[PDB]
Amino acid sequence: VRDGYIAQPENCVYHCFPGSSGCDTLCKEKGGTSGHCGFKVGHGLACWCNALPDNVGIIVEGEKCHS
Amino acid sequence: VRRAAVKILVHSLFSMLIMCTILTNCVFMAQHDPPPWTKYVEYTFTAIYTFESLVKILARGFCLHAFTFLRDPWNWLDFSVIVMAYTTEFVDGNVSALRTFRVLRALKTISVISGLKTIVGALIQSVKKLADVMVLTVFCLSVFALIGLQLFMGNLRHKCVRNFTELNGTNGSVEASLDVYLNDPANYLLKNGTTDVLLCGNSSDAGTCPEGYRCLKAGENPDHGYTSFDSFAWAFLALFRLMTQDCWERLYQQTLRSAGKIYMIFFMLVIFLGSFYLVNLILAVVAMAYEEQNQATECCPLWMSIKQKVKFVVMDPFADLTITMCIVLNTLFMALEHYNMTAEFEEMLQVGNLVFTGIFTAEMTFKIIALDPYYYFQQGWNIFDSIIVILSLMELGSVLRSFRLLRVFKLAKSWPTLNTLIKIIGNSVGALGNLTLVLAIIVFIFAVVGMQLFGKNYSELRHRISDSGLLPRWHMMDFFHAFLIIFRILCGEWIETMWDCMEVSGQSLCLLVFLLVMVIGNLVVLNLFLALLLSSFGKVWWRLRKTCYRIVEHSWFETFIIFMILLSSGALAFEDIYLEERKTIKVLLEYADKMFTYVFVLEMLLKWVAYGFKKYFTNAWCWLDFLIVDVSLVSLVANTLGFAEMGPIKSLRTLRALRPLRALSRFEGMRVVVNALVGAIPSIMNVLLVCLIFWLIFSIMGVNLFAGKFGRCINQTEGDLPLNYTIVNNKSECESFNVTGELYWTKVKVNFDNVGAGYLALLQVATFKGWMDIMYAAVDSRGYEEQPQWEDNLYMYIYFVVFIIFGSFFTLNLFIGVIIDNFNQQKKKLGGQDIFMTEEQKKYYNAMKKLGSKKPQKPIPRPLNKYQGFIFDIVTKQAFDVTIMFLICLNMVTMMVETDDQSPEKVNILAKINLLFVAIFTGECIVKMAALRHYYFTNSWNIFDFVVVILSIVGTVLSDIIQKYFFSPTLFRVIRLARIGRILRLIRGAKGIRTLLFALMMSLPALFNIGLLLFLVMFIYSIFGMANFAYVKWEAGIDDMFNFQTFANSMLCLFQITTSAGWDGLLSPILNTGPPYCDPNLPNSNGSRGNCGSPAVGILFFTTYIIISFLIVVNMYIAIILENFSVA
Ligand SMILES: *[C@@H]1O[C@H](CO)[C@@H](O[C@@H]2O[C@H](CO)[C@@H](O[C@@H]3O[C@H](CO)[C@@H](O)[C@H](O)[C@@H]3O)[C@H](O)[C@H]2NC(C)=O)[C@H](O)[C@H]1NC(C)=O
Ligand SMILES: *[C@@H]1O[C@H](CO)[C@@H](O[C@@H]2O[C@H](CO)[C@@H](O)[C@H](O)[C@H]2NC(C)=O)[C@H](O)[C@H]1NC(C)=O
Ligand SMILES: *[C@@H]1O[C@H](CO)[C@@H](O[C@@H]2O[C@H](CO)[C@@H](O)[C@H](O)[C@H]2NC(C)=O)[C@H](O)[C@H]1NC(C)=O
Repeated sequence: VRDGYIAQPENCVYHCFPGSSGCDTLCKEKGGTSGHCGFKVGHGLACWCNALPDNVGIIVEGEKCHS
Repeated sequence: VRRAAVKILVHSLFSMLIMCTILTNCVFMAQHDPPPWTKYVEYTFTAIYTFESLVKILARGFCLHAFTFLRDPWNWLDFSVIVMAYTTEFVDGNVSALRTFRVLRALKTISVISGLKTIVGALIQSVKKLADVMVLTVFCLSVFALIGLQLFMGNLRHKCVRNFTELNGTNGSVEASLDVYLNDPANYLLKNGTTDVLLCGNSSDAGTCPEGYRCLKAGENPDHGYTSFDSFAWAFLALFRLMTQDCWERLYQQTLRSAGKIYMIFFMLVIFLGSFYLVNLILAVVAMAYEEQNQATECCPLWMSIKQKVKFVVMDPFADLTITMCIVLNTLFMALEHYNMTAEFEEMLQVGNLVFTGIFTAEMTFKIIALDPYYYFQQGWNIFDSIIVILSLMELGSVLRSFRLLRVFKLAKSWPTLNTLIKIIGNSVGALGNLTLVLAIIVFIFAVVGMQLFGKNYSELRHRISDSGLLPRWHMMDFFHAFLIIFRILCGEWIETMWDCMEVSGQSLCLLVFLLVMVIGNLVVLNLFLALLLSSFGKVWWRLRKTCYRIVEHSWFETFIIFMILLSSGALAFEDIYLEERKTIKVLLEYADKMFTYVFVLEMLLKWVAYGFKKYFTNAWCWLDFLIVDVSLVSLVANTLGFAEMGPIKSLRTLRALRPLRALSRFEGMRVVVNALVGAIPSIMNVLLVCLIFWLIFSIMGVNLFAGKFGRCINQTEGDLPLNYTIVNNKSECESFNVTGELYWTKVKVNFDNVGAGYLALLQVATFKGWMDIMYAAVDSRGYEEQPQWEDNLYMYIYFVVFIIFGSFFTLNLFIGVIIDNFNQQKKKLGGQDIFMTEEQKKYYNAMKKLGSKKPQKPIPRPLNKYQGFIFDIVTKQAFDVTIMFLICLNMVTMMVETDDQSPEKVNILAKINLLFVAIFTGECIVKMAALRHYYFTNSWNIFDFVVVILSIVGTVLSDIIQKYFFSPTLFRVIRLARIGRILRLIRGAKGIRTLLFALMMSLPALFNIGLLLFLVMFIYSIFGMANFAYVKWEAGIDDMFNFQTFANSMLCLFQITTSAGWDGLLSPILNTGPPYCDPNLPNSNGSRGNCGSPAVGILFFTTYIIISFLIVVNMYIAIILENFSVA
């Protein structure tokens, strides 16, 4: 598994909410078990989860945010 | 010896001795590569200067007295030069920069001449006046540099590079990684017909590389490396360029070719605000400063009988009218000169020449023997007339005949405006004679400074400054060429030679000297300009009539016709070369056009029956609308009843582009602005005539000097001038080698071969947009039909120098003088106070002035709380906002210290500081909201801080997302910089800047109306060109993106031209009619065949647009400066 904030397709960030319950379900949908808030500098607020396999992605930096 | 020193100091002979000393030392400094023969002349010069310094010291004759006579600011210069001479004499070590310091002596001329030192002293004060406005303009230039940085950071690095990165190069080093993609500029694409890398862009607007070439950022550097928008230094350079308009069309075209056409909005904000308004307020503060400065202060019977006989001859001269008409006829006669005159016509011209010489000799003799020889010794007018007589006589037994034209000037007696131009040319060396002398001394100093500092480098590094291995057309090795470089810089063309000098010498020194000459030279040129300016001063009939009157007076009808003319204008705008591509809209717009004709002729008949032919035709705009509807009705009736497609069918319908002209009749702004324009045509016309005659002089001179000497015979294999000395010597020689048709003897597009083509070349020279190839082919010219030698006739540059001076610096001076005169006259005749404002615009002017009252409300109420009272008392001190502004300036500097591909850790740290700064600003915002209670509603700068705080908090999140399909999303942080205006208001020292910016706010609506009329003019002319100049061959200024093939492209070209920029480059592909450039029949998407332009309509279009846009923008400047004078 890879540990980090969860991106938005393709190379972006997802978005957090004022609570650990916002994105827990999001980790369940892409293959995440844990869930709480997160912060990606330069791209903004996301939600951090763990136990994320390599089939899903994380916050990858460098190219752009493109969806 | 003390008294001797004093009595020789106050003596006036040794002062002129020193003068001649400095002047001969000047003639020696201006000499390059001097012989060792001179190595002792410098010793003599040091001897004389040291003698003078001695005389001074002895003349005071003490220790503190010698300290008093070296206390003088100027005498430090003499001390420094003598000690530097003693340095380079006694000891070596040798850096070659001390030999340059010899130019410092040329400044001693300012100390020895009486008013010279006073002039320079009074000039330095102008810099002390310009301090705050210079802070203002560097602030705006830095802001806009940040904007253009975040916008096009590393965008000019885009290159049309061949596609690469094929397969498994272990890892990616496969090209047949960055090593090749950078060292492969031969694998870049150069703009066709030039030597310039072809930019491109991701966006779906910018340039489009052809097949086999892809868009990337793997560009070594910009053109020479000095235009990139990254690295905020370079961006500040580029925007100083855009503010001085120097070659700004080049950066404009490059950027729009790389990023995308949408950014013409950025460039037009810069041009219309940065260039236009900031340059105008620089000029206005200089003008206000100089205004304050000017405010700071044989037998007796036979003898008597023949005397009475010549007196009886004298009583009836009746010659002034006849002699004047003979003068006019002589000018008209010499004007009939051209390139290919037949031998009998040359004989007739020379016969008339001799005839007029005889006539004026007869007049001179009759005058000297008839009235008085001593009077013709006295009266300077007749003196100069007799001088012209002697000169003509010397001519009759090249420039020999070129003195005849001086006879034109006696028309000044009956022509008050030509006499005003004479007044100006005289005051140039009169009351402003010492100012012109300051200018000449400065140009000399700078020419020799540049030649010393740069001649060795220019001569040794020629290989990297010129393609065909020779000298460059502009350098500083000689002194003539250095004078030419300084002249160019004085005219406004410095970036294109500063690039050369920096590619030869080095960034630091070259930048320093070229910026210095730019600033100082343009300052003294502006001072001379402004000084000259300020010195020159049954029943159903009436039933239906009532119904129709109600209709025409019904507001809904008027708004309907407004909507209709706007829709028609759009219909015009839909007339690109892609109508065959879309068949539906063809017929849709056909029906639309018929509907427009019908509704407008119906409005015509309605206005007819409502107001009657008399009260209708008594007005002007209705006459205009009548003309347009008449054109449309002729078009319609010719389209219906055949008899068309042979005469003025389309050749006549293109006047449809006059349709938008109905707008001005109705929009309250366009109407008043045009009323201000036409109301000055009787004053632009006489001055246009004065300029026409004064340029007729120079055009006849150019026919004398150059006619026929411009043809250049280039082979089709190359593309530029064949061999200087050999290969094809004469036109009669190049034809002898045309055994293969590769070679053509073609004139240069714009030449001196008539008085008309002479007028064209004079306009191109006087606008400084095109005068490069004029001067090049003119100086290269040696023989009447022989190939032009690469730099022969070099001193014919003096023709264009003297022209540029008189025909531009003085004709434009006359232009602006009479315009100020006519407008100051209009100001009193006008029922209102100031022109260019409608009633509603006037109302908004008054309301904004009532807003701009510096009386605030009550300071603050008390929170009555101990803790809140403490926070309020600590928050409401001046030092707190000083800390806040220090934070925002530190944020500015944080936003100056980033570039492209800077460093990943650097991006991380910069983002961290961004978040840290928005945190500090949220903190100050919440603390000010908790000051007492009323930050949310008290002051406007506070609510500005509030809204920018909100938007910044919103920022980062969507800033992640909107980098693409949008500009840089960090750009919105630049708005925070606008808060410095608060402390700009709350400081006490710099206060004129406040009134300056408020005057800009005051002049915004006038500029809005004038720019609206200018937009309408661009609209009309863009439709005119889209009809006319579409399909024109793509050449110097008309690219594959800047074009007339659509309305976007036409608006782009029209905008770039609006500032006179590059209009020579747009004209030059219009004019070329015929091979090899042009071709015969061509299959165009439209029936009109021929990829050429009509020279007649082309010159008409471009010249008339240049002049109209010139007048419009000068009235823009007028509104700006009249507001600046009202606030004065
Ligand atoms: C125009 O748009 C295209 C499509 O997005 C851009 O294509 C991609 O551009 C990047 C550079 O900006 C190319 O290089 C890549 O760089 C990364 C980081 O070094 C590296 O990991 C990659 O392996 C690759 O080298 C990328 O190859 C390219 N995409 C493709 C499919 O070729 C293009 O850059 C845009 N052009 C401009 C001037 O903006
Ligand atoms: C134009 O240039 C030609 C080329 O020099 C000259 O005509 C003669 O050319 C031959 C070719 O070598 C020379 O030997 C002659 O000396 C040239 N004539 C003279 C008088 O020198 C001449 O300068 C020009 N000819 C014409 C017809 O304009
Ligand atoms: C050299 O010969 C070529 C062709 O033999 C000339 O080109 C012609 O130039 C005229 C000038 O208007 C055109 O009308 C013709 O169409 C051109 N013919 C072509 C392109 O095949 C060329 O002008 C000649 N050069 C000289 C100096 O006489």
